[PDB]
Amino acid sequence: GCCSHPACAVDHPEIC
Amino acid sequence: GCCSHPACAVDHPEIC
Amino acid sequence: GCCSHPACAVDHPEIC
Amino acid sequence: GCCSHPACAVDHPEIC
Amino acid sequence: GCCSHPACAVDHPEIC
Amino acid sequence: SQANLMRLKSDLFNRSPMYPGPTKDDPLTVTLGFTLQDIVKVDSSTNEVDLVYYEQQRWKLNSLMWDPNEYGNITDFRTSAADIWTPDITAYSSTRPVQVLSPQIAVVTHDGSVMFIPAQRLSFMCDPTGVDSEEGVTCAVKFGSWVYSGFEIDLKTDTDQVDLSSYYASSKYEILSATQTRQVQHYSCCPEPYIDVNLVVKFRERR
Amino acid sequence: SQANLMRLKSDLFNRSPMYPGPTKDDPLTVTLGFTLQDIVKVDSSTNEVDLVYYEQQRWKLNSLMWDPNEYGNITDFRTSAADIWTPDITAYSSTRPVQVLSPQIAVVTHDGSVMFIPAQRLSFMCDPTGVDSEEGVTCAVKFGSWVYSGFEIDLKTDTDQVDLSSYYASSKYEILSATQTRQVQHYSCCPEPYIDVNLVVKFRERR
Amino acid sequence: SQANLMRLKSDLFNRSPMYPGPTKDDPLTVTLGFTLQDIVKVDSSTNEVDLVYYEQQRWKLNSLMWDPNEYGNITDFRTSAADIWTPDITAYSSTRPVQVLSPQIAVVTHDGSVMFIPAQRLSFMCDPTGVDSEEGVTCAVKFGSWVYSGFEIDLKTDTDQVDLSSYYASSKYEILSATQTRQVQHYSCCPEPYIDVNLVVKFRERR
Amino acid sequence: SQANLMRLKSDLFNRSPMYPGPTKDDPLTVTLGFTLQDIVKVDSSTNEVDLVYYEQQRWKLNSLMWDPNEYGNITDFRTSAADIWTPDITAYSSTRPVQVLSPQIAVVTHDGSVMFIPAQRLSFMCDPTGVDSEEGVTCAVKFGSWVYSGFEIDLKTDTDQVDLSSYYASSKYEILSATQTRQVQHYSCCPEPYIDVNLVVKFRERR
Amino acid sequence: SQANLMRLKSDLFNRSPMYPGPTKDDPLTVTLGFTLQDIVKVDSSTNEVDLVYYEQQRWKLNSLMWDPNEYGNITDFRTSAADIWTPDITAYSSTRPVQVLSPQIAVVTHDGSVMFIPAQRLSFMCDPTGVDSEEGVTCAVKFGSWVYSGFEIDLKTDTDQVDLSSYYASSKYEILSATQTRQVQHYSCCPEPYIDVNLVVKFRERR
Repeated sequence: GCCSHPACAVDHPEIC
Repeated sequence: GCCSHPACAVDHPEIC
Repeated sequence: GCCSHPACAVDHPEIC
Repeated sequence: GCCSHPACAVDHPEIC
Repeated sequence: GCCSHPACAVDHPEIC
Repeated sequence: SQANLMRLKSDLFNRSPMYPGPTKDDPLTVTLGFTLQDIVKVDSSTNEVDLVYYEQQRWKLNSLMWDPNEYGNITDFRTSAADIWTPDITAYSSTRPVQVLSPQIAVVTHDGSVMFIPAQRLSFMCDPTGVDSEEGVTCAVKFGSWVYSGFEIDLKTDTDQVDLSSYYASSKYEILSATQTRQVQHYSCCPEPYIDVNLVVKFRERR
Repeated sequence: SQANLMRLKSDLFNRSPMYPGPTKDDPLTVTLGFTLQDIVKVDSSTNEVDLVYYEQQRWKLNSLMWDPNEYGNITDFRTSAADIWTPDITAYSSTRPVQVLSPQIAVVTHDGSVMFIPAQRLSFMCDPTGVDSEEGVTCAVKFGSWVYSGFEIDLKTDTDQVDLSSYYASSKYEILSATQTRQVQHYSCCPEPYIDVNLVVKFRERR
Repeated sequence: SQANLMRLKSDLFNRSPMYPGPTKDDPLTVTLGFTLQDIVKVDSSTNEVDLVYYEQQRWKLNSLMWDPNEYGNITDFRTSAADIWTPDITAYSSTRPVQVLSPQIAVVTHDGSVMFIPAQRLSFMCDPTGVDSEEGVTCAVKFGSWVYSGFEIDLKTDTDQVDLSSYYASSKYEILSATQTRQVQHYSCCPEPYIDVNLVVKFRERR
Repeated sequence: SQANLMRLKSDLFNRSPMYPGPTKDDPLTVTLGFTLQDIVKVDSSTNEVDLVYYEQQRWKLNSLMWDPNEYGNITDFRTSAADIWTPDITAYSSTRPVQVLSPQIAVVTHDGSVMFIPAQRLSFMCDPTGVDSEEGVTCAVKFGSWVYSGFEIDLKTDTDQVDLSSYYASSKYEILSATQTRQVQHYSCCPEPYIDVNLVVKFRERR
Repeated sequence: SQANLMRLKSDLFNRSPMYPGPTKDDPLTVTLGFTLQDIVKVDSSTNEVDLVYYEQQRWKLNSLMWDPNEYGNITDFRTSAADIWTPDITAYSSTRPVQVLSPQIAVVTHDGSVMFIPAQRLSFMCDPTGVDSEEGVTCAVKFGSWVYSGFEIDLKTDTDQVDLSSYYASSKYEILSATQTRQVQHYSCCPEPYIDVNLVVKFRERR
């Protein structure tokens, strides 16, 4: 559920 | 007249 | 048509 | 008086 | 009751 | 050739002074066209109505000409309109400051031509009474230069029909007609033409 | 051609320091004129009323003089109002910050005269009770300098009648009269004249 | 070592001119994905709906490459979104200019990668009538470039499912479905693709 | 003449470093005085009331001194308040950001003293219950420095009576009393004075 | 001695490149604390609640250290928060952009720690249903970095009780509890801690 919180999406273009 | 439309008033301080 | 969506009209002043 | 209008009040810091 | 008024809080990081 | 476009933008913008505006011996022609997108709100308590439209403006500066061969055969480019001079074209009966809804980015061609289409939301003076009707109401707003007369800036329309092909299908108001008529005003006082484009729209709520 | 106007603009704005404002020993007189365009909204729960008008401001600066011989016979030009010093004529009983509806571009002519016409929307203190009636109500708002006395800024009106020839015909309020009266006020404490222009307008809703 | 990163920020941004935008001889691909957060307000008298959402956009540009061991192993960093070129993804049926709820900070990677996720609240055209039924309403607003065609900016969506895992649990509206589908458009006049991504959402009041 | 004032503006503003603010070893005293102009709006559903007032502030800086004989007998001048350091007197119980109603233009004298009178509209916390009564409500808001304590900024009032002599005669509320008192505050923990000015105003409708 | 603080301000801000933000190799710890002042407005038609609070944020940086003996025994100073790098804490469920109620001025001490307390008004998602029961309602907002994960910015609260000793006695809603609890959240995909401080407030209309 990473792609819903922006601090996560930016650290992981690998996934999101 | 002329003195009601500012594009006219500035070109004619003689008048407005 | 084209002249209704601005990304089209700027690429075609020929028409719009 | 004078101290109620700002254009007057700054000219007279003596009073206002 | 210093820590609720920001002028007091900044002078005193020890406490607030 | 990204280098080549770096080079042309740099030869046209930090090189020469700001173009200082049209004058009477080097006049200029601004072409206007409106595509109307929605009547969002009418207000019966103030007689002001709110529009969303794209205002397409076009002109041509010799100060922006260039030869494509000298700049890698390139023919146009995009720039923030803040990098370029823009015309003075204002709504004459506006009732609050306009809201720009889109980026403001111009297109320039090697011809020296500029196109610029900001989307705007405008409130303007208009009595709505009769919008509840079959017959509808008619509103008008004029656009024109605010400091230049007809002797330095000319206005022109490519067509008299406002483009409605992107108007909101579920608006609260139907459009019965929409016109772009440019008009001339002379006065007794003075030779000079005073030029405007008159936006005329007849509309109705939905039955 | 354009070179000549780039050249005179460059000699007037890049060379000299900024004009530092009028003093007792070199004062200045500003002439005011209002063109009233619509009484937009009245609010009985707070007694504030909203106006849209043109304010014609005009003054003369020696530092903006120039000789046309030197500049290809050029006699006037338009420029951004940010490029020149402008007066601090401000509404004295406004209730919100004023909204500019137009470009702010002044015209400068070789004698050093500048005319400047911002279209504005203003909220100011006015009790409306009685707008219903056939008498109408009367509102007044004074304009004047906010820091300069009469010894440094003089105000002057060319007419006492507010120009109503472009009032929105189908507004929500009928204009019955509109005057721009110039007023001087002294105080006991103090030598200085204090000058303001009193805009008084009498109006009622349509019927 | 902050030193190693300050040196790389200076070597990418200070002494080369800013990237001049996509061209046709080097186009670019922007990927959009919406995390929808709340249907805040619906207005039946104007047919406008207000959305609060995160718009995550990602594109790629050569002017941002470096290899990490030449700057002490760094492969990503964050910078102000103003320090770098951004695409001009704008809603096409917006009615008020967007307000950002979030900081505008991008993260950029050694391969040249930028990702940027602004939170925004958007007003856009949508007819709500029928929202308080069990069926619901559907609204659509498309996003896309405002000045570039498909030959210069192409859009991709990573999924067709907008992320609903962060919708406000106690909102005033259920969401039934919500899509981010890419659409391409030709016109007869013209070869070029015009590409946008359409956000479609089906929602209803909360029983 | 003006040459002499341009020269005095130049010798004070670019040729010196920014004033860094008062310290403990050089405290500073700003004197406050309020002239209340109108209670515009009461909001009983939220307990916030909106004021229009003049805030007259005055302080003395040694960095603004000059000898009149060396600048053509000039003894005072005005400059935009952006050109000089200003104190950080803030409303403590405000609920919106204040709106500036006037130009912000200060007067500074050869003494190094500065007077600055911005007109503001402020919304702040107040329970209006009891206004419809004949004894009315009384509201209060405190002003003071927001980061400096009493040891660096002291506040002072020249009088404890708020100046009402230009209160709007046909406003929606009347004032029974209006006082501006300085307050000292010590805490259990701490050495420093905490200084504020408490303006408490007692008001009622018009019946 | 102000010469000594101008010299120190000039040496910390003019000499050096701006701190480029925290990294995984050199992380940073921000301490947050909320002082709650008023629940100003709730509306059940949109489930938005408006708070006015001071959020005290505090962090320490090596690049802002200085030795007092090399600067005339100076220990701390005030600077506008624009002069320094500031963190990215942001409300995660905001609905309109926050309104700053206070000056934005930080104070920095010789160890390099900086404290900064902006007063704010925030609208955020909260369903008020039950506010005039007695059980009251509970609302929550999380704040955190908008881009930096736990490995680069840590959050920490010195107390878990939101400071109410300055809550408006006569507001129209009243706080039953108010807590600032720090939370960490991991997800499977990803090593990194993602951390927030969660503001929970329980409130009710006047009994």
